[PDB]
Amino acid sequence: EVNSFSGYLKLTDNVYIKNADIVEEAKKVKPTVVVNAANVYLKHGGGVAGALNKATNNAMQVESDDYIATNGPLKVGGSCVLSGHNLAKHCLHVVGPNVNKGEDIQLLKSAYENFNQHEVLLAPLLSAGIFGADPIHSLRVCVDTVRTNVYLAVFDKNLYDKLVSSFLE
Ligand SMILES: CC(C)[C@H](Nc1ncnc2[nH]c(-c3cnc(N4CC(O)C4)nc3)cc12)c1ccc2c(c1)S(=O)(=O)CCC2
Repeated sequence: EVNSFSGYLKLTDNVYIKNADIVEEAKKVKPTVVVNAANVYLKHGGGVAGALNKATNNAMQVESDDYIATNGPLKVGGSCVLSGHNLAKHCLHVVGPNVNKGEDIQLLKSAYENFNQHEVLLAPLLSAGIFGADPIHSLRVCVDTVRTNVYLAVFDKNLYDKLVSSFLE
């Protein structure tokens, strides 16, 4: 079955959310697109990006280095489409702003706008965790910006509950 997402809560007509590890979701669902929470040089050193790269047994990092050699780094708010490897048909590498490193939070809208080139995506909550954005604000920008069908995997039950309660106010 194609894009067999299970156990998500529908927030709006095109945004769904689950308390889940994006890596485990990608292995089970094998979505058409999985979103990576990338940086501009596609160095998948830890967090979500490191976990997705490790699940490809480093094939994602080798492919990423070859893309950067030929094309140069991405811009903050930008993206590129590369292979999904064993996780998906394609991986959409999206660079959200890292507010802990001084990048502008307004670029989070540009980051989510990349999702609209793909009909169905499995994605993390951009710029959350160690990128420093307020995760409730990231969900609001997602809901207001994405018009295609997005399935958000948030690997923390405490944050999942706060996000759903924030949305349903
Ligand atoms: C908010 C937080 C709960 C969320 N975390 C996540 N959300 C969804 N799926 C996830 N899988 C993992 C994971 C991590 N490590 C291992 N590992 C196997 C072993 O080698 C370590 N496996 C899976 C974490 C994760 C989140 C969302 C966005 C961002 C971050 C974190 S970040 O990575 O801090 C910076 C980039 C933006």
